[PDB]
Amino acid sequence: KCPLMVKVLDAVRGSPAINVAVHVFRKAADDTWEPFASGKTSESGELHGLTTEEEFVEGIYKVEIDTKSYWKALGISPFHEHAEVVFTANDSGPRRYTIATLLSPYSYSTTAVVTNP
Amino acid sequence: KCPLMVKVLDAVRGSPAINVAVHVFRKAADDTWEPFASGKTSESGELHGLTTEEEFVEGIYKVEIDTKSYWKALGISPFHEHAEVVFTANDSGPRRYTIATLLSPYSYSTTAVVTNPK
Ligand SMILES: N[C@@H](Cc1cc(I)c(Oc2cc(I)c(O)c(I)c2)c(I)c1)C(=O)O
Ligand SMILES: N[C@@H](Cc1cc(I)c(Oc2cc(I)c(O)c(I)c2)c(I)c1)C(=O)O
Repeated sequence: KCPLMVKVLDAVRGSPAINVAVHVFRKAADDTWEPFASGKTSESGELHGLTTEEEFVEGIYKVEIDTKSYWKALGISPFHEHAEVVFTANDSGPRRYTIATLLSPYSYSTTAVVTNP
Repeated sequence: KCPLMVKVLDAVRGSPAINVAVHVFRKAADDTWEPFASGKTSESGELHGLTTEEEFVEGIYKVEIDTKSYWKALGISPFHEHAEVVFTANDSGPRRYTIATLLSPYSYSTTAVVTNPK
């Protein structure tokens, strides 16, 4: 059981975006962002096992993807410092969240797939 | 003569996203986000006149678009709290920046168009 999954693709090369740093944060009571989990995407551009059902309670989360580092390593000058995804996790809706982001030097697209499957 | 322009479109209705709130921040000397400019998109889904060439110095800027309020006003409970765009501006001299964002309830796409003053 994996409640939160992250997927990153490269629109320049038509490949998974590998070894991309991802930091997850949870909004705290003082309105500040508290480190929650982190990792680097795998050979398939994915990051799993960030959290468990027990720890993933309702609240506001921020997913930060270090896109600038990724492009620099390819020798490409990017526009964005990073890509950020801020959302509320609600117990009402589906239980699994997939955050998928597509990267270009000057653009990114992000989508969420929320399922019970 | 307008160094920072914001354009927002609606992918569900195929139209400009009107009355969208936009807040711009600049990273301060102490690593905090200081208020820089704000406005609402017009009928054309555009926001102009946020700043001048003079005030828009080199720095790290954050454009925050209030997408949650936009969707809620339409009857939709969207996924994201807001759309945020963070970038370094003018570090090799003055440029003109257009930040364009396309909205759907569970997805958004953002692109930048950067040009060298005419
Ligand atoms: N191995 C993982 C990888 C994976 C997940 C998704 I979700 C996906 O689908 C999209 C579609 C679009 I359009 C995007 O911009 C993006 I990013 C992802 C793709 I490709 C691959 C898995 O299959 O388990
Ligand atoms: N008057 C301003 C307004 C304007 C800018 C852009 I840039 C643009 O083009 C796109 C293309 C895609 I694809 C998008 O998802 C989005 I949002 C905008 C359009 I139409 C209009 C100008 O022309 O200066």
